This record gives sequence, C-alpha cells and structure tokens, in this order.
Amino acid sequence: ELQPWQRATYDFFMPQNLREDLQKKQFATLQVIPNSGLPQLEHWHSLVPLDTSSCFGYPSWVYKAQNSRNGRHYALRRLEGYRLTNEKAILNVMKDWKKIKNASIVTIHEVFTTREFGDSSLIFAYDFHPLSKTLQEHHFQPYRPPPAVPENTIWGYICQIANALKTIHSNRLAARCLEPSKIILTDINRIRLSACAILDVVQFGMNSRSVVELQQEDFVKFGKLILSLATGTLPAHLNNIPAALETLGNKYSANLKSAVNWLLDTSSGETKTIEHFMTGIASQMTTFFDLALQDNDEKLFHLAREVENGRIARSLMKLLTILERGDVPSWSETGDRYQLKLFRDYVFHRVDADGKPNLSIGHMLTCMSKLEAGVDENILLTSRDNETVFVLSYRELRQMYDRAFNELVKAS
Amino acid sequence: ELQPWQRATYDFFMPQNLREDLQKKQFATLQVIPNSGLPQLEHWHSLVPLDTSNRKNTSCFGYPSWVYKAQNSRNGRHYALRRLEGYRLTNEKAILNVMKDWKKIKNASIVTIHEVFTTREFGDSSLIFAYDFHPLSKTLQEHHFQPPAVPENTIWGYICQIANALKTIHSNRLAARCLEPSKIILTDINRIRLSACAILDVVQFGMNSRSVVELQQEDFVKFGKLILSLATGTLPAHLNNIPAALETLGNKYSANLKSAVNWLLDTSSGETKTIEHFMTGIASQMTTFFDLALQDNDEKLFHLAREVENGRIARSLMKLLTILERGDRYQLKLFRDYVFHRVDADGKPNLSIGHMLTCMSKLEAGVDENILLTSRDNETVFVLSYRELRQMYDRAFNELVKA
Amino acid sequence: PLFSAWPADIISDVGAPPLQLEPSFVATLKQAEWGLYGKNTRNVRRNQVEDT
Ligand SMILES: Nc1ncnc2c1ncn2[C@@H]1O[C@H](COP(=O)(O)OP(=O)(O)OP(=O)(O)O)[C@@H](O)[C@H]1O
Ligand SMILES: Nc1ncnc2c1ncn2[C@@H]1O[C@H](COP(=O)(O)OP(=O)(O)OP(=O)(O)O)[C@@H](O)[C@H]1O
Ligand SMILES: [Mg+2]
Ligand SMILES: [Mg+2]
Repeated sequence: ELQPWQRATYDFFMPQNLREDLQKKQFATLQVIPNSGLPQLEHWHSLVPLDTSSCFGYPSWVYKAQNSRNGRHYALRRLEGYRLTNEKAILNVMKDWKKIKNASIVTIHEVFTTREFGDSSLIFAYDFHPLSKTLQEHHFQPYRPPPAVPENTIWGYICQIANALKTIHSNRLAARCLEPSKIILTDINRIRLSACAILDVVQFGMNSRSVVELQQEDFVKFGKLILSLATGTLPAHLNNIPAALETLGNKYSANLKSAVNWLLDTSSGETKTIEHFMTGIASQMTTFFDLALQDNDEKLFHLAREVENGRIARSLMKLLTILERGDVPSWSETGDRYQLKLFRDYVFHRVDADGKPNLSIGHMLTCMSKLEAGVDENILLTSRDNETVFVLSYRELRQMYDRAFNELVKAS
Repeated sequence: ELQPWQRATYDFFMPQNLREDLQKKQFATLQVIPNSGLPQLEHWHSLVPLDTSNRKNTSCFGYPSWVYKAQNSRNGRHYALRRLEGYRLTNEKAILNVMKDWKKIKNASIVTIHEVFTTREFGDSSLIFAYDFHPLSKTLQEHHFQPPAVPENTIWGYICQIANALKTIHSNRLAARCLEPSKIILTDINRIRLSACAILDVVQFGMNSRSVVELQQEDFVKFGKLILSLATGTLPAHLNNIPAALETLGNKYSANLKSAVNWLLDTSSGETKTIEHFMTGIASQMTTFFDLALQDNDEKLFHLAREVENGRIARSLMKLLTILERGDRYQLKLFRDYVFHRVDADGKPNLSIGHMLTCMSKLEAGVDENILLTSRDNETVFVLSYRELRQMYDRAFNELVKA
Repeated sequence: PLFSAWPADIISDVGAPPLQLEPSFVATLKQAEWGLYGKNTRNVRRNQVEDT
C-alpha cells in the first residue's frame, strides 16, 4: 500500500524481529540470581542454571557464568561426582582442544575439577550461546508429531557437521558425541557441536580404540543422526537401520540416501576420510558458502545502519550542547551558531503547506547524515522573522558546526 | 600440500578496522559533485563518477565505459550505473531477453544487475546498466597490478568465490563472459564480485553464435588466466606463453594450485569441463572458506548486538529537538540545560558524554529518581522525578502529533 | 510507553532530487564567502515541505 519512494517511520530502523531476537539474547546473557546457594568458583561467578529438565557417564548440569578476568559470559558444563585420578586426563585433553577454533564447534576454553559444589565435579568452560536449543529439543519435542525436516535444512546440517569433522579430524581427534541432544541451534539453521571435549576426558586411558577407529565411528554416528532427522525417529529408537534407510529413500533425494549410506557403511574395505566425504558434497558446500556470505551481507547492512544511528546520536548531542546556551554573550544566537539554529529549524521544525507540523523521521536522519558527511548540496535556511534567507551547503554547515563545538572544547 | 588452505587464519573475511571502514563507506555513499556536467535521467540523479582516471578504455566491451554512483528516485537507494558511451541499441529484444535471464540471479559473488536502458541524456547514444552499489570497491587489477606475491590462500579464496559465481551462472544456462581482473571488484577484504555480468550478453546479442556450453568452456579458460595472472604478476593480455607462466606458478605455489589452474586452461582433454567437476576438486578449500565466512558472521553479529540500542537513543534526542524552541515548557528547557549545558565550577563548559547518556537513559525509562533543575540565577528551582519529566515531554509531543 | 517510541504511521519521501532554485531568484541573493543571503520573495511557509 506504500509507494516505493515512501517509507513508514520504522523502516528507517532495525526490523522488529531482529531487534527483538537481539534484545532477548542480550537479556538471557545478563540474567543473574543475586542470592542463590550456588558457589563462586575462583574465576567464575553469577552462575545461572540453564537446564530445562545422557551422552556422558555422569549426571550433568549447565550454568551460564561470568569470568572474573574478562567479564565475558561462558557456559559451564558440570559432570557430577567426577573424581580426579590422573591429571593428564584433564590437562592433555584441554591442551588439544584449546587449539580448535571452528564456526561449527562450540569452543572449549578450560577443563577443571572443583570441590566447590560440595562434591567432586568436573567443569568444561564453553562459549556461551544465548537462547540456544538442541536439535533434540527442536525436532523431537512433542500434542503433535514434529514436522518433516526439509531436505535443504538437512544438507545445511551435513555441511556444518562436515566442517566440524574436517577440523576435528585434521587435529588427530574425534568428535565423539554426535547426538541431537549434544548439537545446538545457536541461530536459524546454524548448528554447533556442544559437548566435544567431554568424552575424551571421561574415557581417557580406558578406551582401547585408535584415533582412526574413533574417527570411523564418527561417520557412523553422523549417518545415524541424519537418519534420525530424516524419519523423525529418536536415535535410541533406531532399531532397524535398513528400514530407516528406505524411509529416507522415499522421502528424500537419492543423493541424500547415497550420502547417508556411505556414512553408515562399515562393510566396505575402505578407510573412510572426511576428505572423501567432502569431495562428495562439494556442490552443497558451495551453495552454503554462498548463503553464508549473503547472510554476512545482510548482517552488515543492518550493522552499517545502526552504527550510523550511533553517529547521528552523538551529532544530535553536540547540537543540543551548542544551541540555546545561557552563554561571550548571545554566543548561541550570533555568528556561526545562528545558522545552526536555523538549520535545526529546517531539520526538526518542518511544517506542511497547511501549517501542520511535519514529523517525518526520514528527513531528520538524512539531514544529520549529510551534515556529518559535509555533502556538497545546498539548502535554504530561513530566519525566524521569515524576512531573511540563507543558502548554504552541508559542507559549509559542517565547518561551522565543528568550529562551534571546538570553541566549547577550548573553553574546557 | 593441503596446508596452504588448511592454514588460513580465521580473520580472512574480517576487516582490519571495521569502524573506519564503515565510516569511509558511509561518506562515499553520500558524496556528490557540486558542478559535474552530468545529466539527471528520468529515474536517476546525483550522478558521481567513480572512474579514477578519465581515460577511454574499451577492453572488455569494445566501447568506452564509465561508472557512476547514482541515486534512484523511484526508491531512495544508491546504485552503480555502467554506461557504454556512444552505443546504440539496435534490437530492443536484447534487453528484454537478457534481463529475463539475469534478474533471477542473486549471488554473493556476482554484482546484482537490476535494469538496462538506453539514454540520449548524456548528449550521445548511451547504454546504461544499473547494478548494486558497493562503496569504495576496487578492481583486482587496481589492487594487484598497480605499481608482492599474492599469498596462495588469498588465491584459493578468490577461486572459491569465482567457482560460487560460476555455479549459479552455469546452472541458469548462462555464461560469465567477462572474467577480467578489471571486471572483478573487491567490495571488502578478500571479498570479490564479478561486476560486468549482463553487458556482453546484450552487446553481442545478435552476433555471437557460440552455444551456451561453448561460452562456459571459455569461462574456465578465462578463469585459468585470471589465476595465472595473479600468481605470476603479469596482466592477462601479456600472457603470451601459458606453459612458461604455468611453470612459474609451479615454482611459487603448491602442486594443487598448479593442478587446478591446469585443469581450467586445458582445452585438449576431449572432456566437456563442468563447474560440478571443478567444485568436486576443490571441496576441501570450499569447506575452509565456508568456515571462514561463518566466523565472520559471528564477528558481525557481535558488533550488531553492541550497536542495537543506537536507534532508540537517536529517536529520543530527536523528539527533544522536535519539541523545544519552535516558537510546563520552562521545566523542559531547564532539563535540556541540566543535561547538555553543564558547566565546571570555574564556569567552563562540561562535555562529559557519560552524563548525557545516563540522563537520557533515565528519561527514556521514566525512572522515579528525583533531580534538581535550577535556573542559573538561583531564583527559581524545581525538584522532579524523571517519571514526571517524561510525562511532560510526551504530552508536548502528543500535542505536536495531533495534526 | 518508552520515550524512544515514535508514531509508526508517519510517512516520509526518500527518492527526491536536491532543491533546484530558479536562477532569477539566485540573482536576488547577495553572495558572502560562506554562502548567499537575501530577502524571501517566495510564497512558501517557513520550513515548508518542498516537492522536487
Ligand atoms: N555452549 C552452550 N551455550 C549455551 N547454551 C548451551 C550450551 N551447551 C548447551 N546449552 C544448553 O543447555 C541446555 C541443556 O543441554 P543438555 O544437552 O545438557 O540437555 P539435554 O540434551 O536436554 O539432556 P538429555 O541428553 O538428557 O536429553 C540446552 O537447552 C542447550 O541449548
Ligand atoms: N557495483 C559497483 N559498485 C561500486 N563501485 C564499482 C562497481 N563496479 C565497478 N565499480 C568501480 O568503478 C571503478 C571503475 O571501474 P571500471 O571497471 O569501469 O574501470 P577500470 O577497471 O578502472 O578501467 P576499464 O574500464 O578499462 O576496465 C572501479 O574502481 C570499480 O571498483
Ligand atoms: Mg543437561
Ligand atoms: Mg571505466
């Protein structure tokens, strides 16, 4: 119902949905409990529980916490009743996984034991991702049955996981946990492995399998995860792999069936490598490279507009500081400042032909932007009396505006 | 040697200085020229030339070409206008058919084409192509050939983005016809976009008889030559001896790069080359650059979250400016004086931004905390809460709204 | 009601070209090193919305 040249007030600002998502996540990050019984660890405080209600060998809790050195928020995963018996279990694993930096893996910053919860506990410190939900929560939570995962979403998942496995396997490690419950949606279609270091520590020195063997099992788990998502059945419920594969074959492309089958197939004589798997999904990967860049551009668009809102804001403050001071005498009403007052009237005190005041936010933002830029465009400022008129460029105005402000700075 | 791409640092798409970059690009978008000779077109105004040097060069299109930043009057947005000077369109079907194909195309590695139109408004026959505007873009030619070794990673990054463009173009039964360094623009750090896509399709519309598949095979060769030019620092026209250039590349870079470039150059294999086959061969690199794109996504989101309140702060300051001094009101004037006209004990002005933000924040919220507004001469004084103040300002504003 | 809240249904124009003045009129103005000033002859309300 709006002409292409005309904008509603809020079109000049960040769209409501994005604004609300950011605000909610800001709120989730800043949430605290002033007097919980929960302890402060030496470098961690303001612990906040996240558990609404498996992969590890211990009962586990997750807390949002704030680091005392840098003031940032991290997610602390606690394993209850873990006893330190070999420090290498903690130290070697921490050394290895601290190297790992990957967009599809929740970063591990620290692994440490503590008695501060009143038991022996093992703590893993992670990047905090506000308002995250697991793939299990998102796809398998009943009521009504959960809807069919679109094939495109699945290839998006496959590519992000392949990205994780590429980095994990190259560092001679294995992503050991690939359950829906230990993969988190940190944003729309954006998934991250969230429990990576943990299995390495708990099974340290008890596991007899080689690195390569654990890596082979990663592919099988990868396949079962996709199979769970395709057919809507929990991994625990996946009793019949072939029956699940056929369901997938009916609902999805042959290309997907082939990918899942390669991942499940332990019968070939061939050592499976993430390199070979990537080779088989190059086209999908290219598509998602493109979409990532497009999403970058979208975020950059909004970022550029809000940074400019900030610059405008600081400029409006400078304006208010300069105009109508109680004051040399009359400094505000004389010389450079006089034009600035007339400029303010031009920007903010517009009126229709009918004399009705005009409140178009678009005019105000643009004018302040042009002033900041010192544009070579002329405008017509009229005296309050209405007898006299002045024609100035924004460039000229900026010179005046800067001079007026620098005078105040000098006065110090 | 998978190592060069495996090594690439995580900041590959992240700007060195985001603050300065945004500010420069903001200024570039609003720039105009006080006395250009340039015309206003029916839907276009504020034309600004972007060509650094005013020299007639016709290399890719066969005609002199200019690029203008311009502002569309239909929607208020800025576009980049490619003008072919002295070009007369002889078949109108050329624009309609070509645009039907290319308007579908939306790709991170291709500058979107929106419109093609003829005009006499420059004082000649001219053909105009309207593109997305990318402020402060520079061509690969300007950037790599303007009087050191391009790192292999930068090259793989370029290769992945160009492959991304070619995937979309070839899938839509089209051909990127121009793959010259001068027609690929860096719109951001290590970020390239094909900038001349629609043009050859239009200019040669009747004349070119080669098939779609034939023009695509040529994409690969041109692609190969671009990489070869960058690797060895010699412009594509000077690339007289390809085998000699290939050995040079083989000495400075990995066997994988030599192999990829060789596949792109090879017309002898008897095999129809496909972008699907090429992507398959660079899958590892593509995954790395997918990761790097996503990490930049996280970086941008971080800054976005930090800047989210700026609109709210700006609108508040605007209402203050909208209400005051048009020609209760006295308290309002005193509040503005309290916030922005602070003075030191010595009578000198105080410019602490912190005071202004805290005050505007408390006003915004309508906090109950009480403040003391006094005229500088102490005769009159008021003790009010911010809650009371917001009530007052809003009433004034609602009066203004009524109209 | 937050103070930052502005009315949603207000419309702005964004496409318009910059103000072009009649050359006759510009002659009326008396040049200064920072710009031009003169007597308002036009029948436009002060700071009125201009349709370019
Ligand atoms: N790194 C993280 N940042 C933010 N939130 C996280 C992070 N890791 C996990 N969480 C959140 O903690 C919550 C609990 O996760 P957890 O995996 O412990 O429970 P679960 O998967 O429901 O358990 P179960 O496997 O028994 O069903 C989830 O909603 C998840 O989004
Ligand atoms: N979509 C765009 N947005 C912003 N700037 C662009 C866009 N496309 C091209 N430019 C810029 O316009 C300038 C001129 O580009 P153009 O390719 O026309 O000339 P050139 O490459 O310098 O010389 P030649 O025309 O001989 O190739 C370049 O600096 C380029 O970065
Ligand atoms: Mg839990
Ligand atoms: Mg040019």
